[PDB]
Amino acid sequence: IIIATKNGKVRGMNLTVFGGTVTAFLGIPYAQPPLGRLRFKKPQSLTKWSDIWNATKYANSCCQNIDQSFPGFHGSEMWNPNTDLSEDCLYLNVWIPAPKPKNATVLIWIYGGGFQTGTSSLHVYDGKFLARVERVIVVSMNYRVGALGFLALPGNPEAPGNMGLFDQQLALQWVQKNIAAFGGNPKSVTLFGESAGAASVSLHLLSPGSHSLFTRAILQSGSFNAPWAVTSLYEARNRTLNLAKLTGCSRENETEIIKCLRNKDPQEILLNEAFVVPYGTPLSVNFGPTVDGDFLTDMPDILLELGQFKKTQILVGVNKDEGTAFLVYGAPGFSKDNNSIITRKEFQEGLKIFFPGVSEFGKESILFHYTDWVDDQRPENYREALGDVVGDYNFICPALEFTKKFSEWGNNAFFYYFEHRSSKLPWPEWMGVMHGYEIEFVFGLPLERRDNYTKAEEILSRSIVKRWANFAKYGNPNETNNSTSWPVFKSTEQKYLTLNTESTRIMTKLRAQQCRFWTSFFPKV
Amino acid sequence: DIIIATKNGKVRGMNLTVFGGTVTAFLGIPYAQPPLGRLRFKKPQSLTKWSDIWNATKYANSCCQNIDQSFPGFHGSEMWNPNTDLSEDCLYLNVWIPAPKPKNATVLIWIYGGGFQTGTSSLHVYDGKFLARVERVIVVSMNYRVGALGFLALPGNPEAPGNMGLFDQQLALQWVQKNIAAFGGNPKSVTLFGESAGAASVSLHLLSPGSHSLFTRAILQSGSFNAPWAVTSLYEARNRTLNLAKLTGCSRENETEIIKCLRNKDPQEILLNEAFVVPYGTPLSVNFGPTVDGDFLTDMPDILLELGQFKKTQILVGVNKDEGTAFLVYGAPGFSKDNNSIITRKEFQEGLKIFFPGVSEFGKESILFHYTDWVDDQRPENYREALGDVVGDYNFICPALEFTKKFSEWGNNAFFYYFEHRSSKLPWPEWMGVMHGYEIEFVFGLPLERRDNYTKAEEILSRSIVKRWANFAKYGNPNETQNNSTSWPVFKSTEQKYLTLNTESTRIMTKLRAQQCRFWTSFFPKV
Ligand SMILES: *[C@@H]1O[C@H](CO[C@@H]2O[C@@H](C)[C@@H](O)[C@@H](O)[C@@H]2O)[C@@H](O[C@@H]2O[C@H](CO)[C@@H](O)[C@H](O)[C@H]2NC(C)=O)[C@H](O)[C@H]1NC(C)=O
Ligand SMILES: *[C@@H]1O[C@H](CO[C@H]2O[C@@H](C)[C@@H](O)[C@@H](O)[C@@H]2O)[C@@H](O[C@@H]2O[C@H](CO)[C@@H](O)[C@H](O)[C@H]2NC(C)=O)[C@H](O)[C@H]1NC(C)=O
Ligand SMILES: *[C@H]1O[C@H](COC2O[C@@H](C)[C@@H](O)[C@@H](O)[C@@H]2O)[C@@H](O[C@@H]2O[C@H](CO)[C@@H](O)[C@H](O)[C@H]2NC(C)=O)[C@H](O)[C@H]1NC(C)=O
Ligand SMILES: CN(C[C@@H]1CCCN(Cc2ccccc2)C1)S(=O)(=O)c1ccc2ccccc2c1
Ligand SMILES: CN(C[C@@H]1CCCN(Cc2ccccc2)C1)S(=O)(=O)c1ccc2ccccc2c1
Ligand SMILES: *[C@@H]1O[C@H](CO)[C@@H](O[C@@H]2O[C@H](CO)[C@@H](O)[C@H](O)[C@H]2NC(C)=O)[C@H](O)[C@H]1NC(C)=O
Ligand SMILES: *[C@@H]1O[C@H](CO)[C@@H](O[C@@H]2O[C@H](CO)[C@@H](O)[C@H](O)[C@H]2NC(C)=O)[C@H](O)[C@H]1NC(C)=O
Ligand SMILES: *[C@@H]1O[C@H](CO)[C@@H](O[C@H]2O[C@H](CO)[C@@H](O)[C@H](O)[C@H]2NC(C)=O)[C@H](O)[C@H]1NC(C)=O
Ligand SMILES: *[C@@H]1O[C@H](CO[C@@H]2O[C@@H](C)[C@@H](O)[C@@H](O)[C@@H]2O)[C@@H](O)[C@H](O)[C@H]1NC(C)=O
Ligand SMILES: *C1O[C@H](CO)[C@@H](O)[C@H](O)[C@H]1NC(C)=O
Ligand SMILES: *[C@@H]1O[C@H](CO)[C@@H](O)[C@H](O)[C@H]1NC(C)=O
Ligand SMILES: *[C@@H]1O[C@H](CO)[C@@H](O)[C@H](O)[C@H]1NC(C)=O
Ligand SMILES: *[C@@H]1O[C@H](CO)[C@@H](O)[C@H](O)[C@H]1NC(C)=O
Ligand SMILES: *[C@@H]1O[C@H](CO)[C@@H](O)[C@H](O)[C@H]1NC(C)=O
Ligand SMILES: *[C@@H]1O[C@H](CO)[C@@H](O)[C@H](O)[C@H]1NC(C)=O
Ligand SMILES: *[C@@H]1O[C@H](CO)[C@@H](O)[C@H](O)[C@H]1NC(C)=O
Ligand SMILES: *[C@H]1O[C@H](CO)[C@@H](O)[C@H](O)[C@H]1NC(C)=O
Repeated sequence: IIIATKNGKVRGMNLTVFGGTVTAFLGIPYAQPPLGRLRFKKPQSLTKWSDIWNATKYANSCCQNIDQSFPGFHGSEMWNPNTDLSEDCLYLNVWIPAPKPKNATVLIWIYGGGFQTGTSSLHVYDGKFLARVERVIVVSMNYRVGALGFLALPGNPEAPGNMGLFDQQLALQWVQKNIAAFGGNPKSVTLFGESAGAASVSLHLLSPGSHSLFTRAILQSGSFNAPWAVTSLYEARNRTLNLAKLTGCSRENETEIIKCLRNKDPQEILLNEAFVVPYGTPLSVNFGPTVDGDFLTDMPDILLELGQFKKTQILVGVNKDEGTAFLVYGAPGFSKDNNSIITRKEFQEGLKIFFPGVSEFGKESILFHYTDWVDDQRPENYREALGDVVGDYNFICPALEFTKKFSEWGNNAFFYYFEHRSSKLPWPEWMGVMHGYEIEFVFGLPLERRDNYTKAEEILSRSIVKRWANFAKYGNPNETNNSTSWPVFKSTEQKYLTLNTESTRIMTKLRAQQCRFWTSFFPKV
Repeated sequence: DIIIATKNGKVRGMNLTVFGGTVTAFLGIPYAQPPLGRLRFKKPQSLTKWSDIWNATKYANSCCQNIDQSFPGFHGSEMWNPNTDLSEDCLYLNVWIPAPKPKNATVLIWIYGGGFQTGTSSLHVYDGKFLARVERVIVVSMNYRVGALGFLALPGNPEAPGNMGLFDQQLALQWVQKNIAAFGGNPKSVTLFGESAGAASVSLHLLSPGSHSLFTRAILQSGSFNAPWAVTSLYEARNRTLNLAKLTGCSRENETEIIKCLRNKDPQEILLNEAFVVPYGTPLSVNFGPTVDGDFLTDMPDILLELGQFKKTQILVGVNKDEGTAFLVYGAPGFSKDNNSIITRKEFQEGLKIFFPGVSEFGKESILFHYTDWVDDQRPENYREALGDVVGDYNFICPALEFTKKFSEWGNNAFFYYFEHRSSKLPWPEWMGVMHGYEIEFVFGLPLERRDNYTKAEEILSRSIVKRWANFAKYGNPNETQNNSTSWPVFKSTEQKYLTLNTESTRIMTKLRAQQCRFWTSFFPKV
């Protein structure tokens, strides 16, 4: 079937999903290909095509380095791109219930990947189950990553920074001018994302240019106040100049540096992004969002303190073991192929890798705060402490803090704590409930019963799916009789809802004792 | 009928059956006027036009060269000898195209080695049909003049200017530019690859401005221009020209009468005297090779490299594990191919005299000292392997590593490999190991042919190297697949990472033989 968009018509596909049908448009272009003289610039709006575009296959994924630490391993390769890499990559995808709705709420997914990786066409981001089961329209877009998306020379329209954020913004504009032709409501659109996708979503809360382009926001395992999320203009200029040296592109002038960089083979940009930082860590974001004076008119924390942001409802959460995924990408003694029992010395060496610039006194204080063992017998105490150090500092504690400050402006906020470990998880049991492994429950993958999930995992996925869709439609993540009511998160009581197969409780002040260190003592070492 | 219209006339080819498919082969296409008579020792003259159909259906003549007859009937030495007739009329190229015809194929151009004194593009180990068949690339190779007929030099004299063999290669590259679209090839996707003096040739095309528009990317197997054997100083070349004139009764008062005299000599009278132009030579002597001619090379190549004056593109470089052992059975005391060549410390010292004729007694002692820190004192094999490694490190491995460092410092992606697999069909004894030149049959896919008695592990290894080489040419990155494959990382002068190639495990490693090479880069030049 065909739909006419404001720049031409596109042809879709019929998908048979759970005894019904979902109509899919995969690979709609939404911007001019950022090639040649457009490399490093903001995305240019598309002009009309006379033929009919066939949105029938997923499009090219944006240029990016590939995780090849574990050749053959599903737990790492499931995140790698599954279409061809190319600078020609500004495409989005649209999934629509059948029969065609007339004012369906739209959910727009922004993937993560540390701003360096990612693509909207991963299996775990398949929006067909969401459209089928809750009658929402699901949209996802490819946006530029690494230096091709976030190389910054502040002030210069040739390489201004945040280009990948503007990609996302141009996709949200596309939805405003086209989703009605598909049966969707441009006045009921909810952004959701994970990790850098979540951080991206929260930056759309701040940027005035994005204010009118969506309604509500969902932030899975990420926010802009996380330590990895924003590069200083200082650091970004140091890194741009380092990439210039590593590629042979050091000039005396900004515009000649980018003229030279625009002539490099993409793989000569890609394969040098790793060296622009002298002391990276497994959480390094070589090229990420900056204070560009355009997307971010100021520095996000001031915008958040002063209350200069879109006022709306938010849904925010974290997983139980955010930290463990990064331990096997650098920390000594850790492996996916053994139980990774480490000593206090190895723990001290892992703190070095994750906190390279921290004084010996500060690293001792991290150690001390995380070693008040409730059972000082357990060999795996140190292995768990290091994962909790990384997870609390990089994900959990910033998410709580963001929700506190955002709520204190008269906004309904809801917070969740995801504790279910997937029965299919390819990684070892010690990594627990990992970063990224709630996504397949949010997208409804366990509802497919020919897939080796458990029954409880189907029941859990179905409620998360329902609650997310309800928050999109109504602004409150409610479910149907025998269902826990989700209370608002408020600064004083700090109530959050737990998610797991056993019992979903309501709790207060998540990990408050851990996070007191990262907010109130660590900033002073 | 199989007919392509080239800018000099029409050519007719032949169909080949490879792995249940077809490869169109044009063998023996001329690319230059035959360098006969008054054209002896001059740069190649561009071709005119013929009206017939040229039949490009057999390999052409090999250029004149002495043959290696050290081991009559020995496949090991004789597989390198020319397999077509010898003649001064030898400037022909071959083209292998995948069937069905491609529309914009990437082109790989092979430049053979052979000490700049031997070699031919028609050898069985250089057969491009497998690569065309399996990776859908066009494969071109050319014959270029070797020995004094290719590299005799009186610098600045157009009658014998130097580097003619290199201009031959260049003229063939110009042919690919002008003509290869007609065959289905993309002139804008051209990768040069070559081995030994073919690899030193490839690296010189990166330095030579006249070559810069004739290719895209470069692959260097077991050689580069900074190797000690690869380039003669301008006046050492001019001196050898006059010794050859003297050895043939062509000494004259002016250079052009010398050349006029040499031009009337029989090719064999010239070949017969090429060995004698060097006072003392090693098994790695290049009597007549590249020199600084003021045309193809406008300075000593080490200067141009250091100053960043070379083509900025991606390179793939590597070496074999036992580069040196081949040269020990060609002059060193105690070494035979027919016994296990256990030698003594005194035989080792005589070995060094053979390969380092002009080095002081202290210099030869320091080389010995650096290479005798045994892990096990006996190990009867210690001194035998030390000598092979001395020869291998100084002539191939350490210069390839140094060229890759320096080249990569100017901002392009480089990729280094260490080839460690001994061919199961290698006719040479086991003590010689992974020899010089014995990765070539794996680069061209000869193990993919199952009727040929390779192991199946060698088919998987050759299949992988073929894929990485072709992907490098197409994409500038020698990747195999995205999943289930060791990533080949860029070679950077800090970490200096390389990929090992063998049947057991391809590993990412660092600082290949740095403890050895530090001697040759930082102590031996002070000796
Ligand atoms: C190149 O070869 C042809 C002969 O080719 C044969 O015929 C071709 C048409 C084709 O079928 C090939 O596969 C065959 O091998 C030479 O031929 C001239 O014309 C006819 C062709 O059959 C032949 O009977 C004549 O005798 C040939 N002319 C002469 C003067 O002998 C052609 O000359 C060859 N080209 C060169 C440069 O030698
Ligand atoms: C995945 O591919 C491997 C190939 O092994 C490798 O290739 C190397 C060059 C390097 O890239 C390395 O990282 C990569 O793993 C297949 O391998 C092997 O399987 C054969 C049988 O088919 C055995 O004979 C080998 O011993 C075995 N080698 C190993 C495991 O190292 C493997 O079958 C394939 N698996 C899947 C699921 O695709
Ligand atoms: C250039 O090379 C000369 C080499 O001369 C030789 O005579 C040739 C015919 C040839 O057979 C070769 O084997 C001979 O070495 C250098 O001249 C040298 O000095 C003497 C002069 O005839 C000669 O007897 C020596 O044998 C030779 N030197 C050595 C070490 O063998 C000449 O010095 C070189 N340099 C220049 C600038 O000409
Ligand atoms: C280069 N990075 C590679 C990462 C290393 C660890 C994560 N894996 C993915 C992964 C594996 C297993 C389970 C879940 C996820 C790959 S990254 O570009 O992907 C990256 C960088 C910094 C980030 C900082 C904050 C959050 C995410 C980041 C991701
Ligand atoms: C006069 N040379 C004859 C050689 C001597 C040793 C090599 N064999 C060939 C051979 C045998 C076995 C395995 C591989 C190769 C014959 S040469 O002109 O061919 C020559 C000269 C100098 C070179 C310097 C660098 C590399 C190769 C050289 C070849
Ligand atoms: C900015 O970039 C420069 C360029 O690399 C970095 O410089 C190095 O700093 C380390 C100390 O960590 C020294 O060991 C090196 O010798 C320095 N190299 C050069 C060329 O100066 C610098 O650290 C970077 N700074 C920041 C804050 O990013
Ligand atoms: C090997 O890696 C290269 C990346 O360097 C891949 O290249 C892309 O390849 C596709 C062809 O399938 C092209 O359409 C894209 O335009 C290429 N883009 C870039 C930036 O190179 C290549 O596909 C990989 N091949 C394999 C077999 O994995
Ligand atoms: C074969 O591929 C080349 C690119 O490698 C095509 O050339 C295009 O890109 C060139 C970049 O070097 C530019 O010059 C042009 O944009 C374009 N060239 C043209 C239109 O002639 C080339 O056309 C391809 N030929 C085919 C597909 O037949
Ligand atoms: C679900 O499981 C099916 C059967 O297989 C497996 O479990 C173990 C024993 C291994 O053999 C493993 O390879 C299999 O997963 C699979 O055929 C099917 O593909 C699986 N589907 C998913 C989505 O995992
Ligand atoms: C939740 O959805 C909307 C928004 O509050 C409301 O109309 C509906 O009755 C609610 N249902 C439940 C079960 O809370
Ligand atoms: C699936 O296919 C057709 C193709 O035109 C599409 O129009 C429709 O949504 C589906 N067909 C039905 C429902 O009969
Ligand atoms: C568009 O899609 C239709 C679907 O069958 C296909 O037949 C047609 O060839 C396609 N054409 C273009 C230009 O995409
Ligand atoms: C929903 O869609 C209808 C479609 O006509 C529109 O009139 C209405 O304003 C939209 N807004 C809301 C809040 O439902
Ligand atoms: C930057 O340098 C180049 C070098 O010639 C020059 O042409 C250009 O005008 C310069 N631009 C500015 C803004 O200085
Ligand atoms: C786990 O594996 C890593 C890497 O193989 C190793 O360094 C570490 O010591 C191992 N630990 C245990 C407890 O086996
Ligand atoms: C050449 O190959 C083509 C394609 O396979 C084939 O149709 C034709 O018969 C062949 N011509 C010959 C062998 O003369
Ligand atoms: C083998 O090589 C030659 C044989 O001609 C000889 O000089 C050498 O001593 C022999 N070595 C042995 C038999 O170990």
